[PDB]
Amino acid sequence: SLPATFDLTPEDAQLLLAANTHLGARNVQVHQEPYVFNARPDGVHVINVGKTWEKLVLAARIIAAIPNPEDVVAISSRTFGQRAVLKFAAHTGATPIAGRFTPGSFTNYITRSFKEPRLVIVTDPRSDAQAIKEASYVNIPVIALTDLDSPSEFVDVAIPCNNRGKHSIGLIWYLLAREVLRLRGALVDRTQPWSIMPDLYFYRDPE
Amino acid sequence: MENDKGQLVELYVPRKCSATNRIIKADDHASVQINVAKVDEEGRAIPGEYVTYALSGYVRSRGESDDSLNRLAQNDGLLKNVWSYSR
Amino acid sequence: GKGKPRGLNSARKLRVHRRNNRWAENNYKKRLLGTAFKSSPFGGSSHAKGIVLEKLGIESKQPNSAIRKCVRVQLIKNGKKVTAFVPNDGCLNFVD
Amino acid sequence: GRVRTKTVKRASKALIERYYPKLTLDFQTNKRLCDEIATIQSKRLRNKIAGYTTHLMKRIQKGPVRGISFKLQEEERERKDQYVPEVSALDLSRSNGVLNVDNQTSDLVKSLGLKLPLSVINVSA
Amino acid sequence: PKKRASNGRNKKGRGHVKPVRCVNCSKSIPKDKAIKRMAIRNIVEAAAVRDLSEASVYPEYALPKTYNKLHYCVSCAIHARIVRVRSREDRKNRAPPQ
Amino acid sequence: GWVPVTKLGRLVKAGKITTIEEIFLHSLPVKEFQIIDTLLPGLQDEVMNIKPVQKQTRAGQRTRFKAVVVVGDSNGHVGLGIKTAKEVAGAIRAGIIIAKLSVIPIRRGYWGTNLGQPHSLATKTTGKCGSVTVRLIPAPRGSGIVASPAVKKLLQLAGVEDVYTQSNGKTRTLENTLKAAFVAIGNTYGFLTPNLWAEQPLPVSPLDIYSDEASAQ
Amino acid sequence: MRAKWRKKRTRRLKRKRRKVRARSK
Amino acid sequence: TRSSVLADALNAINNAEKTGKRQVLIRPSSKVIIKFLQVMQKHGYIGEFEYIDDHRSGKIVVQLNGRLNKCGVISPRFNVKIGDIEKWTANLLPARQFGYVILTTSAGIMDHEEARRKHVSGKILGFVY
RNA sequence: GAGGUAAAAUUC
RNA sequence: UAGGGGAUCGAAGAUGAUCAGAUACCGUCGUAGUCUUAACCAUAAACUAUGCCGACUAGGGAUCGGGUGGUGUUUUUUUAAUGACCCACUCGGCACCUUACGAGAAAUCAAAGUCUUUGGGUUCUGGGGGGAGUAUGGUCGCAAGGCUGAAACUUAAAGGAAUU
Ligand SMILES: [Mg+2]
Ligand SMILES: [Mg+2]
Ligand SMILES: [Mg+2]
Ligand SMILES: [Mg+2]
Ligand SMILES: [Mg+2]
Ligand SMILES: [Mg+2]
Ligand SMILES: [Mg+2]
Ligand SMILES: [Mg+2]
Ligand SMILES: [Mg+2]
Ligand SMILES: [Mg+2]
Ligand SMILES: [Mg+2]
Ligand SMILES: [Mg+2]
Ligand SMILES: [Mg+2]
Ligand SMILES: [Mg+2]
Ligand SMILES: [Mg+2]
Ligand SMILES: [Mg+2]
Ligand SMILES: [Mg+2]
Ligand SMILES: [Mg+2]
Ligand SMILES: [Mg+2]
Ligand SMILES: [Mg+2]
Ligand SMILES: [Mg+2]
Ligand SMILES: [Mg+2]
Ligand SMILES: [Mg+2]
Ligand SMILES: [Mg+2]
Ligand SMILES: [Mg+2]
Ligand SMILES: [Mg+2]
Ligand SMILES: [Mg+2]
Ligand SMILES: [Mg+2]
Ligand SMILES: [Mg+2]
Ligand SMILES: [Mg+2]
Ligand SMILES: [Mg+2]
Ligand SMILES: [Mg+2]
Ligand SMILES: [Zn+2]
Repeated sequence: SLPATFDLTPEDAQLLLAANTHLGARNVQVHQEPYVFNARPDGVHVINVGKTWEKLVLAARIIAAIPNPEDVVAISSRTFGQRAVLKFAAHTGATPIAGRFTPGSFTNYITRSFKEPRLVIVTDPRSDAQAIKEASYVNIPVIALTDLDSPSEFVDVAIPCNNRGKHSIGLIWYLLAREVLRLRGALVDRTQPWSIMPDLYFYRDPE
Repeated sequence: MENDKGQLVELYVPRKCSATNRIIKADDHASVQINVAKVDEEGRAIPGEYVTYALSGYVRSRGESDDSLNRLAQNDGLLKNVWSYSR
Repeated sequence: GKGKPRGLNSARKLRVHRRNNRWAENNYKKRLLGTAFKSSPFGGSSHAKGIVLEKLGIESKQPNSAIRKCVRVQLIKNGKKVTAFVPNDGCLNFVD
Repeated sequence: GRVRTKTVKRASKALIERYYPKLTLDFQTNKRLCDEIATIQSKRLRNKIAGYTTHLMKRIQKGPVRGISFKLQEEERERKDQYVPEVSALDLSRSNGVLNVDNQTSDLVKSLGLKLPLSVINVSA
Repeated sequence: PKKRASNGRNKKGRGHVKPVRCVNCSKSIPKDKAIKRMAIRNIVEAAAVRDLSEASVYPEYALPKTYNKLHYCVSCAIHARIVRVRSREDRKNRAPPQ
Repeated sequence: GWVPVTKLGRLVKAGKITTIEEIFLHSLPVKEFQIIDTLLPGLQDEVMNIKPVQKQTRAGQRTRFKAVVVVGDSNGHVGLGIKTAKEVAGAIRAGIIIAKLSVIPIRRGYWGTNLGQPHSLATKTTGKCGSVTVRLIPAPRGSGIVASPAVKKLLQLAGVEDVYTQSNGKTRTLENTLKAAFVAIGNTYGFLTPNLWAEQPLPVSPLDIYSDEASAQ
Repeated sequence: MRAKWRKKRTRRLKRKRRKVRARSK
Repeated sequence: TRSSVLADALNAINNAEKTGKRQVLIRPSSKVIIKFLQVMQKHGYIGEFEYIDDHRSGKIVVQLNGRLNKCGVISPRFNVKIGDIEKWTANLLPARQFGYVILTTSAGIMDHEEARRKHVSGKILGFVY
């Protein structure tokens, strides 16, 4: 149902190949993900760029057409993705939970950090395993940036990414935040690129 | 479930899972319903015209909600050869 | 097949291995060998008749401490000496 | 020998997070100011609060204090967090403009049909 | 009840392998049941290496090491502080403590 | 009077959700007991067993009281709540509360004729909590609830007129026996029955079209 | 008591009993 | 070794209904199962199935619609009287208005609701509901 | 990557 | 049981201490035995306390044995061929790790799963705890013993898992 526009542009394919997003996982490999295609030697695999972009526009399509814009809570306990979820609230409503998940947030309506979202976006299913577990009690769809070795239980439509390098996670958040601004039209044009630089969505060392 | 004349008795026909064709019951708290927007050219997502995909709690506990959504969304017409029927 | 045979021509094994397992009950054991007939001095009866030999002062078992005022009864049809109880509040004076 | 209780650390957290002006790292200006701006019942617990705020004001100018935001790291870190570095972006190729594309990655480019600059470097086993 | 998996040793489908004798109390025990400690040591102590370098007539000399493999039974590896009783969830940790 | 904090709880006071069976469609969790009180005041409380539970301590012997409360009117609505507390009267106050959050619908049908007024269950269901297995078997008209007197009152408060039951295991306890029949009545909807093979096109949740009032404000 | 030394108690009970039985035949 | 092929071919189907597999692969399926799979295909419990043909036994891939609770087997093949079908349709069928205890008559593998109309009986194989 | 260690102590 | 061996260890036993007593633990000495040939006996916590055959259900990393593919590595005399090793895959193994859709009273279990929505083929054993693995009878053995195996009577608890 997407006629001609929403395909992979060559101006965005240089961003994915240079940020090492196409690098897969180690010798460990989950059978549930049919994303292995022309595995490079020394044990690694190659994530399909043409499949990553198309599984990313369905993730931004669920974020759209929601009446409250603030019920999309991004979860991040990984140190490489703490900066890319606070600026996810600067453009959508999208209240984040960074650092500690403080469990008892989806249930336990007594506490002061009780959030009742509609769509939970997860950086990594291993470290944010409490967000996936508590979402199975209160009926929340879960989107996760699953690696090829990440567990894929209790998660919906996922974007195959790498989480081993500094630049592989943050550019995916740049693509998710851009497509939820092209939808719900603030920038009416899709041919011209988005206004500001993609270096803003990358974690900075304290040194 | 009806009777001799009129009277559609015993209401609440429950929801069925779109993947495994199983009944999603009341206390199944792992059930997930997906709302997918109908978009067109030049923005305009038009909130209100949804594509409702309902998934049960068994598919998520098995760990196949990522793969069952690939079958149920490509046959509607909004994907391409990413998901292969041959395996 | 849960241990038991399920053959269509195997009703003989299912009727012998029951008879090899009926000897584990109590009710099936007391009926065939005549335990009510040989031992347990009532010969398959409900009541009987006897002669008092002497009176007993049988002390009750723990934790209770009482004397149950029993008697010794010798039967007529067998001749066995069987202890007996008086289920009232002082009918031992009513018997001799 | 002596460890402060929680109620000393509770009130000292309430003082630093909102009274970072009008207070310095000197004890004598931290002691006589709590007589009016706070309602402390006794002198002994009052000096223990001001004795612990003075201990924490010493370690603010030395380094960042974790878990305490005193209405000035809310402003100075947000103007720092938008770093926006210049055209040396490490994604947009300006130094060695052709992309370092391996052999199996080069087959992925021709599979999707787009035309990109590719520099083939064979990796060893 | 069955608190373990192999329940005494490292025998997986053999029945019987080899009996060995303990070094502390001369107890007969199977070889995979007795725990092992490759107690490698220097032949001299850390305090006797200073006086041996002054008494040596050699310019350079490689220090020998006394290697020995000695086994323990279960009863004389707990009285001696070698192994300790652990919690129920930490029994499964088979990594050597560093 | 009462201030809701759950997103579903603000659609209850406003009146956008009218029937409980609209909440049962989308498997919506119920975390506050005022939700199904303003939509169905016809529930009736009933206590089943109050037994003392004890914990051995250093100085003396600590004891509490467990209360088993089964609520629910007719027309296929029950609720089972088991709560322990330090008193007898305090345990039955919070035993009603858990039973209000655990409301599950019961599908009843016919024995062998679609004549009218459904009285018995549709299919044979069996729940298992602990060792107790309760096999609910559909009965003809006027047959009565053939069950234990603790299981009978849970089925008299269920809208089921006639049912046949079979048990197995240590059914002398009432902790695992009443919970085994509570799984069994919930398994009536979890069974693929024919003449339900038609596909309804998955209607929109009430949290999507009534999200203007169902917010923080 | 221990089920082995009750077994050997009945074991020497057998040898003592059948010896008295064998000298009366 | 193998004793009942029809019993070993339904266990692959029932495990597929529980795990959610939309297809099975059974072997060494005979034509008794072929006349049995057409009973469920007529009533709608399974979709289409394709008997592949090697020379040995053949394999079947049953595309299932997910509308099947359990299709079982009754071993061995008991003899069934007309006055004894009420005993089998009450023990192992959940309700009276549906459920199909199939039983092999001289006309073929056939459910009990058609055996009442044809007034024949025979040996039992299993049950479909 | 090595770093200490065995007296006797029965019953209500 | 009958020969050969009989270095150590060492049921019996003798002594030295400990101890109220110590026929023990500990110390020392030392037969039978441990070894072997030719026969017997044939029980073990002979335990994975889990019959065997067949099918299906779930992911992951190792390893053994065989085999097939490498733009492979190394040994090299002139390139080889093997062998070793690496990568990928597949059978037959001993297993293990994470999980629970399932099972169980629970501990736990890829099997103890596919079991009240209780039928794949098939063999053996058990029916409250004692008295009894006893009595008697039969049979086997040189003997010690093995196998088969009750009753009278007595009791209402015995027992399993887990929590404090
Ligand atoms: Mg016996
Ligand atoms: Mg009995
Ligand atoms: Mg007589
Ligand atoms: Mg007479
Ligand atoms: Mg007498
Ligand atoms: Mg123990
Ligand atoms: Mg052995
Ligand atoms: Mg009691
Ligand atoms: Mg007590
Ligand atoms: Mg009762
Ligand atoms: Mg005794
Ligand atoms: Mg004589
Ligand atoms: Mg000797
Ligand atoms: Mg001695
Ligand atoms: Mg002495
Ligand atoms: Mg002696
Ligand atoms: Mg001695
Ligand atoms: Mg034996
Ligand atoms: Mg063992
Ligand atoms: Mg045994
Ligand atoms: Mg496996
Ligand atoms: Mg399972
Ligand atoms: Mg369970
Ligand atoms: Mg008995
Ligand atoms: Mg025996
Ligand atoms: Mg005998
Ligand atoms: Mg004899
Ligand atoms: Mg002899
Ligand atoms: Mg004998
Ligand atoms: Mg008895
Ligand atoms: Mg008593
Ligand atoms: Mg304890
Ligand atoms: Zn030892």
